[PDB]
Amino acid sequence: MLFFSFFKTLVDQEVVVELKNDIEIKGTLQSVDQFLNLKLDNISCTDEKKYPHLGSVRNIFIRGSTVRYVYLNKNMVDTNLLQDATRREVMT
Amino acid sequence: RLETRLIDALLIAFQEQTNSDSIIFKGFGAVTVSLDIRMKPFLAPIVSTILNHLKHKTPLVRQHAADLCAILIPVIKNCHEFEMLNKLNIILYESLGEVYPEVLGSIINAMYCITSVMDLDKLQPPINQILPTLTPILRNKHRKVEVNTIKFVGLIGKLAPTYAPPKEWMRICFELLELLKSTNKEIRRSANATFGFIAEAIGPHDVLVALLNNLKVQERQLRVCTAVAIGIVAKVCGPYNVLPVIMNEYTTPETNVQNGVLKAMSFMFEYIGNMSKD
Amino acid sequence: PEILPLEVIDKTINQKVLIVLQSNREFEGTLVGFDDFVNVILEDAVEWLIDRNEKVMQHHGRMLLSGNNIAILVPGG
Amino acid sequence: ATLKDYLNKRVVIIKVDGECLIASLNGFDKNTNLFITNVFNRISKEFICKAQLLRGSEIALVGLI
Amino acid sequence: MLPLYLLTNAKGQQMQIELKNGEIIQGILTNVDNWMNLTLSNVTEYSEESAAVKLNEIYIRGTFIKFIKLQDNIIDK
Amino acid sequence: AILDLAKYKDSKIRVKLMGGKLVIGVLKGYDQLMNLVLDDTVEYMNARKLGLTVIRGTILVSLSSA
Amino acid sequence: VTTEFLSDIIGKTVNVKLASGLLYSGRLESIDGFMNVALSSATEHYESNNNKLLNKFNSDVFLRGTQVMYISEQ
Amino acid sequence: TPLDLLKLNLDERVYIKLRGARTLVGTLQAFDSHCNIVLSDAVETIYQLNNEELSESERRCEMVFIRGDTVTLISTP
Repeated sequence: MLFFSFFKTLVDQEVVVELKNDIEIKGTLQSVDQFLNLKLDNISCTDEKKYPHLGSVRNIFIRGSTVRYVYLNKNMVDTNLLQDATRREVMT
Repeated sequence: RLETRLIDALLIAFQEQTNSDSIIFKGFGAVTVSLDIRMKPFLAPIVSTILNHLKHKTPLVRQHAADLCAILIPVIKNCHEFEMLNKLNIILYESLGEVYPEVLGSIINAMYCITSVMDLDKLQPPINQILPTLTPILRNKHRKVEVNTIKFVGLIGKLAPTYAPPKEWMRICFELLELLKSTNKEIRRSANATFGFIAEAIGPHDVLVALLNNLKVQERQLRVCTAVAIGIVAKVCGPYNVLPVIMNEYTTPETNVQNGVLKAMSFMFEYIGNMSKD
Repeated sequence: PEILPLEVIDKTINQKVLIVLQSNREFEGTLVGFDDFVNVILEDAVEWLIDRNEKVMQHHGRMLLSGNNIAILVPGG
Repeated sequence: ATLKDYLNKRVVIIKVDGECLIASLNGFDKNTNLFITNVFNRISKEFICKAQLLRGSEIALVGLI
Repeated sequence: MLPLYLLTNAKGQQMQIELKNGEIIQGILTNVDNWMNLTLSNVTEYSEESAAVKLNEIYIRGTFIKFIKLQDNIIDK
Repeated sequence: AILDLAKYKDSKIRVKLMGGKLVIGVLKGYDQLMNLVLDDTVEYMNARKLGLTVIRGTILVSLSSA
Repeated sequence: VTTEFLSDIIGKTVNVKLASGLLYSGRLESIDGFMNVALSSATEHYESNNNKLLNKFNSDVFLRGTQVMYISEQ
Repeated sequence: TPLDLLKLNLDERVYIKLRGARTLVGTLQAFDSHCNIVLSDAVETIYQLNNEELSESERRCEMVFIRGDTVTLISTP
């Protein structure tokens, strides 16, 4: 449940998503789910080569299982919040 | 060959016993002490049967399972099977909410043997999680539990005072101060010794006010056994800390305080032998 | 008269078992124990890689092989 | 998170193997299992199926064109 | 409608399954479960799409399916 | 279950596994989880002869006749 | 039975192989039902311990459970 | 327990090995039971084998979430 909570506070914030198959997509985080699926609005190309076969498409759904990385800015995340929350979480 | 055959003969003769008697334990314990370093290979399967008998229904067999741990510990440290030491210790910890007082006493006894020998840092539960589980056991009445616990609590006062926070040691100083109503002696004697261990830990003045409030009480054992503890708190933490608090308490107009403050001063002058001059 | 797989594995306890992963690698040893998820305990395992096959290692003592990767169990090696 | 806004619309699908599809999305189940109509190969522009069911284990991305 | 409901009512129709290994299975659907495991009769399996073994009945685990091509008849059926 | 394994007891079955293994054996036993007990088991990788094998149902991909 | 093992070897020296072939040799402080492993004084080797030492971690090593092929004593 | 001894080094420097010869070094911000991670001030090293030769690439990020399913190892660098 923790990372869902994390991703919710990132709504309306630009993020870069790297999928396992070497695809990179920049976009505004419009929506998040429990498995960390993402809906990105106003799609754009970060890398020339890695970026897939789109164009007119400006709104995408990304399957959470397929992501390797979600690149953020240090100002998009309160570290101490994250830390204390991880400390709270139970893993059994 | 006989060293192997002897131990197989004992384990057997240990594990079919019916009546409770000391002879098997002293015997199986006078063998181990003699050959101790040679015992190493035989020490794996023996400890397996202790862990097997601590699961057994008849409560006698759980006594003898734990009674034979208290014997093997000084053998084991020589052996170095510390992981087992931490394996026995946890298994003795999870059993420490047993019903039968005869059995619960002897588990604490084995806990006390593991604790003294082992590195303080190492113990598994560890210590800071153990001690708050004992404080409700001091109120267990009976005796085998009271005695074997008071020796375990006082052990931690010596070896690791810094773990439980001082408000926890004060929860014990009240539970002991109620506990020396007991009819037994060795109880009353060990209860007084562990005020020294607590007074060294936390501080004398927090503890004395607990004791001097108890001299008002009528019943004689309580006033004498507080008067001893004030003597013990004096020796351990120094008489200069105790003495003006006792000389003030002497002013109270009740008579029982005024003897209990004179009796406390008797004890504290024989415990600090030579000092006394100051 | 139904034959249950887990009963078959139960019978091969204390015997030699071959355990074949979904990859080439295999473990041959004495079947000590197993659970409902088909995790397996082996005693003195020979770990193999299969095609010339190179024997990866000779275990001593007890191995817990994750049933997550196990495709086949062969009783008595 | 939901593919609700895409129903009955044309969509681009990028598979995990980097393959590309174009189709009308008619149904979706929980795993991103798709029910698709008039499917084509994006690169190939080659007609694949009038009706097809596509497993979510295959999907990496679905885009609303 | 949901993929699964769609399958459950395509019972008795012809369909073509592509597996994760590339094998193609053409057959008539006889049963579906909640995990999309199939059973088909009148089966023809191919090693790859290029194409041929005829089988009476086949079971396919759902986790192994890339896609299932349905008959164009599907929507009305 | 959707496949009735009872009708296959004492017949020769073909079982494709995850990671590209093939196994043809005689079906002796089964469970609700699709664990099988094969006899005269031949694992095709071209040919390998195991005997009485237990196949894990979790990795099973396909199952036909032989 | 597998659980009895997990508590039987805690504090012992183990080899933990992953899917990839990589093998970790250390002292096993901890274990979890998901097969997650904690080791201390761990080294990484490829396939066999006799092969070239690839890394020696002075610090504690957490190996992910989904990835472990075996945990075995020496 | 191994998942608790990971909280031990929250706000401490960590090394993470991932599937595909990837390495990440960062300060540990957040984690779950899935191994999912958040690292701040991180650098990712990628070992690629192209033209029969080995090169290592780099990638810096001030804050990164890492899907836990590719995670193989977690220690200190």
